[PDB]
Amino acid sequence: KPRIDMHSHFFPRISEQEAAKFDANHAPWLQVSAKGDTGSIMMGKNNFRPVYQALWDPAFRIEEMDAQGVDVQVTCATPVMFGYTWEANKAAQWAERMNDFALEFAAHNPQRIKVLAQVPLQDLDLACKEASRAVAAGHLGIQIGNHLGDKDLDDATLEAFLTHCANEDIPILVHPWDMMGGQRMKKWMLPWLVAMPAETQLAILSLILSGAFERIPKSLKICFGHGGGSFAFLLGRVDNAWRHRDIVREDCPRPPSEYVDRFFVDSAVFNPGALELLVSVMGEDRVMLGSDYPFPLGEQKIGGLVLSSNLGESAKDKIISGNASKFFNIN
Amino acid sequence: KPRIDMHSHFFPRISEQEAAKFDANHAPWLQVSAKGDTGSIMMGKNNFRPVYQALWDPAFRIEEMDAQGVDVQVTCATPVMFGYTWEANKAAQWAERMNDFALEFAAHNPQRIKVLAQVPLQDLDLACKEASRAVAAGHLGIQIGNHLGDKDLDDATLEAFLTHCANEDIPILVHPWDMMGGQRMKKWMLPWLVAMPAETQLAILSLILSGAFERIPKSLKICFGHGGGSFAFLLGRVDNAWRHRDIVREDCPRPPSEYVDRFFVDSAVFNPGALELLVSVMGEDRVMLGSDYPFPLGEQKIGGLVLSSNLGESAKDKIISGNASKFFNIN
Ligand SMILES: O=C(O)c1cc(-c2ccc(F)cc2F)ccc1O
Ligand SMILES: [Zn+2]
Repeated sequence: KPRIDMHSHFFPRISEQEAAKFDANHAPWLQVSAKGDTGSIMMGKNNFRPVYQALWDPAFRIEEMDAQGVDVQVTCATPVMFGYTWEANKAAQWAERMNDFALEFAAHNPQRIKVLAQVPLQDLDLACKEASRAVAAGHLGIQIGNHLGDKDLDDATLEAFLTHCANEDIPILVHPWDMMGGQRMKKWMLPWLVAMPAETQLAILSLILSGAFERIPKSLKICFGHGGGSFAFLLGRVDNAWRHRDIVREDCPRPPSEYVDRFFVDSAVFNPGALELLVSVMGEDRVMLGSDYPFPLGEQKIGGLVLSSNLGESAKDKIISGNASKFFNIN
Repeated sequence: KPRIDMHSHFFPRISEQEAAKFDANHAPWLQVSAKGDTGSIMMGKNNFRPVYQALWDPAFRIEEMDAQGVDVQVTCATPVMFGYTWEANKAAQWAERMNDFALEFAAHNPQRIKVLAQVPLQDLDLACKEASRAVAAGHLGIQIGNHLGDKDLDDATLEAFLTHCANEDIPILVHPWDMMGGQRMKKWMLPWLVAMPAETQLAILSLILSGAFERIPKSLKICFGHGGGSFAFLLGRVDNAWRHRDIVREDCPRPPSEYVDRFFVDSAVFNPGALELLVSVMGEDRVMLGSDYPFPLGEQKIGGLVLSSNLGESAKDKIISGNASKFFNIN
């Protein structure tokens, strides 16, 4: 019974240039002190997010994992690195460099630090090419943002990407990014509190109600972050609309709630009643412990909510380790 | 045990000429078909939306209330009537006209049909004086939309309006409308399944995280539709951000979940487990039966989810009737 944290992020140790050989204004880089504990992600010479040392330092992170009791942590790019709005070839070179950084990071201890890759998702060919390349090099899967502008997961290019990954047994973690709401949610981190769970819910519903799950091979292993946003709580309203409105059944021939056997979520819902509902909707085999480490909006005592819950011990063990080791092929 | 449905809408018998008194191009009017069972909302000469008889005909609505077992229904404007983007004086005159149409609609059976008023929310002084005028004239409260373009409920103008209504014991219903993310949600009722719960959550959180609930007198009676949207499920994630980031705390001087004593929600969450969670979060005193009627009835039952639940019979009575009688002052 290891403990696997399958939701965490890292940021590479990349110079101001290097980073400017791709873009001054938009390719991010890492500015670090001599004090060492402190650093910032820089865009050009702007700032952006001060960052904790465990975001970039694998040795420092291993100490934190020991204190938290985490045996293995899956980690992957922070969304600022995605580069989805870039010229496709530049973005594919970026992705390759980023995925090499990730393996370098995990090389500090590959038995305990696993990595997921990013892909140049705005170009299907380059995206599939990089997915297979990165997995052949030791990534256990791919992490993508959930949409490309107005194209959600039901978009043909995105469905085709999931189908490539399914056909090569490449697991997918879907992360919300580029949040809806435009000019509205500008204070108190409302984007993270409102738009992000809606982004994830939209991604799941897009796959379900478009019939995408009818087209995508059952072999796809896909997991959505942050418990799947509000998906589980709003499922009853979805199922009701499907039963009583033929326009909700136009492309989806089964009740939406039956498609929970096609994806996974992590457990980061931050509430005991929420977790129980979530497990009740997804089943104990489809929730995996994830923490959003090392970000402040993550779970501070990793696995605290699952271990202190009232679920059976078989359930707890699946969530903290059994499911993710099967999902990602970890021993 | 008067079964009360406190969440429903209507649209009046507005002729083209009546609407041309305000805006020949943008004031909506109702073109009832010659057969009388369907109609169109119109703007000028253009067809805007097809509508069903129950929307405009109070006598037919009584028929459906009887079939459904609803003894009293609270109704108020459908959002196309709001007029928030209009010049302020025109919008105030329109609001008074609409609020008169509502009283005329309720006059068909005022024991069983109660109404709430609309206000020209784009002008503080005009909005509060119409609020007082309409409540004196017989309205039991106000229904506002949840946002005015990019201005959410934390906007000073809107906070001030709620304070006015708190101070005069004018209850308030918040109806989500003009949904975010529209260019992405054009099939399968996604605006109502995804954007609408988010809109409601955003409205609750904008009052909390801005500290508006701290400055708004506790006398305010305010209710959010559709169970509060995803608010109750995502509250843990909100608390775990308030704990851990200063900027989530800058204007909210207590943990967000402590404000669940400051508002109400209707019971529309379409799922027993989701309802239990909702009552667990809000308490049996702050959930009110509300259906968003008119909708095609079919096999569905207003209040069926609540009555068939496992809550205390005492709790059901509060949800079915007790809470709305106290909230709106009905006997
Ligand atoms: O505490 C914060 O400010 C915070 C920040 C992030 C975050 C940081 C950097 C980045 F490129 C993207 C992010 F979502 C993610 C979560 C979070 O809580
Ligand atoms: Zn994350």
